[PDB]
Amino acid sequence: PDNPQECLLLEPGLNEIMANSLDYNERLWAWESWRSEVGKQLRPLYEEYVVLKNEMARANHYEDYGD
Amino acid sequence: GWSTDWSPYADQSIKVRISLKSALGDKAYEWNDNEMYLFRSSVAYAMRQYFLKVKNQMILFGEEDVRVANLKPRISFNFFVTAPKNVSDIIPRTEVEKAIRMSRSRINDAFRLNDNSLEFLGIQPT
Amino acid sequence: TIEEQAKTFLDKFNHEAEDLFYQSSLASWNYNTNITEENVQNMNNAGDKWSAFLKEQSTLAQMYPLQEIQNLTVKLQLQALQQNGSSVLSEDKSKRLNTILNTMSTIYSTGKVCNPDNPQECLLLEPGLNEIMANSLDYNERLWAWESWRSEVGKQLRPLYEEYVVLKNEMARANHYEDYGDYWRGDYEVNGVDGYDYSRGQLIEDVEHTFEEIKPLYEHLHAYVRAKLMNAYPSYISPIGCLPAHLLGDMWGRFWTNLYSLTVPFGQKPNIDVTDAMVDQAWDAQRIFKEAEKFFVSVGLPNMTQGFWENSMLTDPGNVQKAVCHPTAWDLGKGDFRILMCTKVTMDDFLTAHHEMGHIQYDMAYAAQPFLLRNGANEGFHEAVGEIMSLSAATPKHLKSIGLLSPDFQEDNETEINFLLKQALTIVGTLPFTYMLEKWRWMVFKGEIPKDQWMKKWWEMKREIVGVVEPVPHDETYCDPASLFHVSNDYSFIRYYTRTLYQFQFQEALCQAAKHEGPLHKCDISNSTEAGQKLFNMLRLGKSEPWTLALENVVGAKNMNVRPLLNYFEPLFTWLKDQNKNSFVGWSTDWSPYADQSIKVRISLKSALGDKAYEWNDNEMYLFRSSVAYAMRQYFLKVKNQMILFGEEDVRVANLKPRISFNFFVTAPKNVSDIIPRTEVEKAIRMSRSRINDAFRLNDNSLEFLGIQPT
Amino acid sequence: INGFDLPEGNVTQENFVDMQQRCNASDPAAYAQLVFQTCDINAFLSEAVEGTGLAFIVFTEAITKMPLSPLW
Ligand SMILES: *[C@@H]1O[C@H](CO)[C@@H](O[C@@H]2O[C@H](CO)[C@@H](O)[C@H](O)[C@H]2NC(C)=O)[C@H](O)[C@H]1NC(C)=O
Ligand SMILES: *[C@@H]1O[C@H](CO)[C@@H](O[C@@H]2O[C@H](CO)[C@@H](O)[C@H](O)[C@H]2NC(C)=O)[C@H](O)[C@H]1NC(C)=O
Ligand SMILES: *[C@@H]1O[C@H](CO)[C@@H](O[C@@H]2O[C@H](CO)[C@@H](O)[C@H](O)[C@H]2NC(C)=O)[C@H](O)[C@H]1NC(C)=O
Ligand SMILES: *[C@@H]1O[C@H](CO)[C@@H](O[C@@H]2O[C@H](CO)[C@@H](O)[C@H](O)[C@H]2NC(C)=O)[C@H](O)[C@H]1NC(C)=O
Ligand SMILES: *[C@@H]1O[C@H](CO)[C@@H](O[C@@H]2O[C@H](CO)[C@@H](O)[C@H](O)[C@H]2NC(C)=O)[C@H](O)[C@H]1NC(C)=O
Ligand SMILES: *[C@@H]1O[C@H](CO)[C@@H](O[C@@H]2O[C@H](CO)[C@@H](O)[C@H](O)[C@H]2NC(C)=O)[C@H](O)[C@H]1NC(C)=O
Repeated sequence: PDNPQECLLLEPGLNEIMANSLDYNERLWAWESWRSEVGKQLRPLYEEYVVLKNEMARANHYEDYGD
Repeated sequence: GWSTDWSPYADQSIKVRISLKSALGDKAYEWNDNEMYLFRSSVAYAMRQYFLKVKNQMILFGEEDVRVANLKPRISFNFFVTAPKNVSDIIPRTEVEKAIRMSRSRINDAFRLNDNSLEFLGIQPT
Repeated sequence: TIEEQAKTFLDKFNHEAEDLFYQSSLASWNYNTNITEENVQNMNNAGDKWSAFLKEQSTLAQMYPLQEIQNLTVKLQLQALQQNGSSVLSEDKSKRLNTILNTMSTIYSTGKVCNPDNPQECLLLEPGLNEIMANSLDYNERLWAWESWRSEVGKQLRPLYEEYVVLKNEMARANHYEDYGDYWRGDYEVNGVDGYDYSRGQLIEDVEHTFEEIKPLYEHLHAYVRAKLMNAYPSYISPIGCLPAHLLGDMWGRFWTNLYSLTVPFGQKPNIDVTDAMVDQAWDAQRIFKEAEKFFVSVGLPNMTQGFWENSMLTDPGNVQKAVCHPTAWDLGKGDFRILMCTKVTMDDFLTAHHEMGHIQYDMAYAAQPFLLRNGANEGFHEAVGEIMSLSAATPKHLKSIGLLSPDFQEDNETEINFLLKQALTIVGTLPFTYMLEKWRWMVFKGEIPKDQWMKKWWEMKREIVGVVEPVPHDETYCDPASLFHVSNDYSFIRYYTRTLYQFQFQEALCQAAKHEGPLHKCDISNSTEAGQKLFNMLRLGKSEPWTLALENVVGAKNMNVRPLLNYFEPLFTWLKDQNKNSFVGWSTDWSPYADQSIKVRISLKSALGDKAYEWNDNEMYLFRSSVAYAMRQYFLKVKNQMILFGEEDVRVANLKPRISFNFFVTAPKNVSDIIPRTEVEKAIRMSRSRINDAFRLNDNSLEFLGIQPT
Repeated sequence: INGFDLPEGNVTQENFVDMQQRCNASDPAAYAQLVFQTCDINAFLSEAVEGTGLAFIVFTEAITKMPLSPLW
């Protein structure tokens, strides 16, 4: 937030924070931002994904993709 | 064990009940996501005014900083204001209540409501 | 002593300086020739040692006040060492300023812009944004790049630039200057000379005066480009209005060079390209460089130092060797003149060789001057020298005698109009840009432009001087000027303006000595000692004499005249006038690309409130934008059943006035290009008008939504 | 106020001729488009009413402008 030019990926940066950084604020920042960025982008994708997966499973004679 | 009711943000969360049939009754607007959008925008407005006036700080409060929670068909919910770009920095209920009271009239105007209909639990109208 | 002790000081300083300076220069050259960690520290240490040396001698220079120093030579050198600069600033103040500068630089260099569709693809300015602004012919794509750049990086610079201005002014004021603008106008300032004196304020007057004389030519160029751009971008440009800033062929519109593809006067006619002849005649980098040497010797300029030929990156490392490759002349010192460049078999490289060698010639000429007086008379002298070289070398005449362009060919006036426009796109196109930018900075530094009016006047000046309109209204949260390198990297800009004028003045004067009979645009100063002599007279001077005197040395004048520039483009001018006969020559500073869907909104609090009438502030405006966004959402979700997430940021407000009137238009949630049509917006307002009035305790009468009415 | 876009209340009956003159000075081009009215209560007072207007036009309009207009 302080510097937009510095951007951390999950594996290299966000992981070294959630695994090492013990700062309540820093840990919250990384956690919240991960779900405020990738998670939001995946939201609509996951929704369609679930629909198509369920279709395939039902078409393969299955109760749902979970079944 | 643990309490499924405990939240790290519940302490600064202000419960707000919106009453329409009591006040508006006939021709009462339905509370939708856009109504909720207006509410957070209205709260951000109040927070900006409060800071720029009481603390003389022009803070760019946004509806996104208004973290509303527990939405119910009563049109009840809780909300805690936070810093424009700092989720860690959550505005204290005391300061938020001061902002609320400062613009309570204007917030009522925004929803055509009143202190009785627009119940900011803990914020007592005088 | 006094004068004697000042001299002995300067003499001892000059000797020590040169030898200790050679190291610094050479060290950096070696790193510029080989990128190794060892070579980094090599020049780093040298640099520190060199700078430190100077700093000490600077303090020891004060001991000799010029008030008692009469010999100009000593006086010049002493005053060039007695400068304290940012040393005058408090340690904390200095550090703060330095930090701002680094931050601003970092933002400019590392600032990226992610695609709205895919956030994972984020383009930086250097390659992605520049290639779009130079190549992409998509109104939407260009608008995205331009707007996104200012919105992402420009805001990040706004607060920094503000502090920068304050600290910069303090330093210059403490260095005995009106402002940082005056500090920068000190370059052209001459005192204690009979008729060659020049005031820092004089520069402003001269620049403005000269600019008025170019306006006519630029207006015709603008009108011609406008007409052509109307074809390239239909339903986008008004034939009487300004030019959208995102369509000027680059990020800022500094040059119009990339508009040539859309403005070529005679598409069927090409332009001279002797690169093929070069490769056909096996023109290696050394070959092309010799041709450069030949040209200079032909005009009577000293033969290239054998040393130059010995030590000089005249070709690409070619091997794994990691060497930077920007055409650069090097005055390492102690008679060391080198050129570093990844040269190729290209007409451009051929002309670049002439340009670079031009600088070397200037260096060699003033190399015999006092160490401190070894530079171009002003900041626009050195570059102009290089420019006139490329000019004479580019002439088809030159190429046909260089043995590249079969002289049996006949130069077509259509191809001449072609060439002249292309040059005008680079030369004339930057003149208003450069003028307006420096004007804005000068006014800002002297306080004429207050902080609350920085962006306001920036766009007013753009629309009036440059005739360029913003595609999106930019409030005082933006810093569009700071989005340019020079501004964000603390560099003067008037150099470019002045250089352009000087270049043409020089070229003309030299060609008069060359006894040119044809259009100046096709003049070859090659094989003319007389032109060389005049050139040399100024060349050897260096900083020893006033720039006004050095001008008289070649052009014979003391100030920059634009007549020669106009004379050069006179053929083009006549042509443009013909093309602009039917067209409207000029622009109206009122047409905007967003005015069409803009709704005017007048607010009457006191009319509906009288007493207890709250003051309309930014918060009230924020509320208004939020209310409009709410309306848009409702309208779309109800009439269109479309859940469109409209935010206060999509509500683009403009022309805010104390009558509480303003113009607004709505855009798509993440699409600056996608402007919601006024019809839809009017319907959205109509639908929620009551609600909006309620929010501001107003009524249709007081909340006048011009174009929307009750019934 | 709608033409030279001045603040509401900024211009009053006390400061009108001066304001309009200064506006003409600033923007004569648009001030020319600024249509005005020539009105003085004196004239208003000496504006005769033909027929029965005094009863069914003047007194009736004035009663509506009063509170409890139906009782008057
Ligand atoms: C964002 O907000 C958090 C919470 O207010 C800040 O963390 C505080 O920082 C101060 C100063 O170091 C400490 O005294 C507090 O104890 C911290 N609180 C918590 C909950 O840890 C954080 O510094 C803020 N970040 C920015 C950039 O302002
Ligand atoms: C100012 O100082 C310069 C520097 O020495 C003097 O230039 C010298 O002039 C003499 C006389 O012609 C020459 O013999 C020297 O070789 C010159 N030296 C250099 C390096 O220029 C100049 O003459 C001095 N001016 C005055 C007023 O005496
Ligand atoms: C740079 O610093 C020097 C040193 O303070 C300034 O020169 C001084 O000026 C004051 C005021 O007249 C005198 O009292 C000192 O004796 C001067 N010192 C010396 C030895 O020069 C100089 O004016 C400053 N100039 C800039 C560029 O700010
Ligand atoms: C200056 O004169 C030289 C000498 O004639 C020119 O160089 C000649 O150019 C022609 C045309 O290509 C060749 O046929 C000759 O063989 C060249 N001679 C030499 C000595 O190189 C040179 O081009 C002239 N420069 C200009 C353009 O004025
Ligand atoms: C170059 O010169 C020729 C010679 O005049 C120009 O050709 C003329 O073009 C105009 C306009 O098209 C005609 O009205 C004339 O009748 C043409 N004359 C001849 C003899 O061709 C040509 O236009 C010139 N090129 C440019 C770019 O102006
Ligand atoms: C963003 O908005 C612009 C302007 O509405 C869009 O550009 C036009 O989009 C329509 C719809 O696809 C096309 O029919 C037009 O041809 C486009 N204009 C041009 C100049 O090609 C743009 O497609 C929108 N993009 C996004 C990201 O939604």
